[PDB]
This record gives sequence, structure tokens and C-alpha cells, in this order.
Amino acid sequence: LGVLRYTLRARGHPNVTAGHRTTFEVTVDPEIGETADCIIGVSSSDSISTLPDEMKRAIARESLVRVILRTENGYDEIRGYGHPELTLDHPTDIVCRKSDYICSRTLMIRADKAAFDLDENLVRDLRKGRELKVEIIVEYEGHH
Repeated sequence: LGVLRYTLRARGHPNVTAGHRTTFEVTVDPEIGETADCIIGVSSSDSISTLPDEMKRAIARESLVRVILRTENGYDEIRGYGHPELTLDHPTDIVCRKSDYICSRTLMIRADKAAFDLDENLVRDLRKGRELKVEIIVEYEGHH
């Protein structure tokens, strides 16, 4: 087993509600609409496509993916799984899902938490447009 870590940055937005029941998302886009209830971070310093190639290779295989979200007064941890069919090539977004549905934005499937489940302190900071630190931890088998 190997373990890889990576941290990216983003910020909250006044329109963040984090009410989505099956996913949560971070985007490089700077603005979000009033109906984007799955977005918890904007102006991300990374899209799923810009993550390190070594990490993208580790995630896309038969692997565990964990995300830790942090703001000055908020914190939460989400645990999910990778999958051999994840392409991690969307140019602007990073999405974590509770289902096993896969698209180019998907970083994790069968997650234990969606936006809906996130820490209230975290959402409060995000709604104030505060900085968000996103850490991705992948534990995987070297040969696949």
C-alpha cells in the first residue's frame, strides 16, 4: 500500500448552501448561481485535471480516497473510494459522490457524506466567503 496527499485551495461564496444530498463540489469558477446547492468552494487552485499525475493514477484503480475540508472555524472528513474508470479530466470541477455514478469530474464514489452532511461551522465560514483548504488522501495498492 502507498499513501499520497495533496492540498488545494478554494474559497466560500455567499450563495453556498451545501444542501445537495448525494454530492459536494469544488470549482475553479469564481462565481456560482443561487441553485448550485452542491458547490462548497469556488476559485479553486485546482480542477480535477490539474491534480498530480501520480495521484490521478493512484485514484483510478480497483483505492481509498479521503477528503478533509477545513476553514478557520470548520472541519469535516469524507471517506470514499476510487474506481478504475475515473478519468479525472474535467477542466474546472472536482466532485465527490455517494453513488457509483462516474463522470470526468468525479474524484470519489460511494462517499459517506454529501454537501448535506457537512459541518455547520464549515458551511457558516463558506457562506461568509472565507478560505477553504481541501486535502485529498489516497491509499492504494501499487500494482493494478
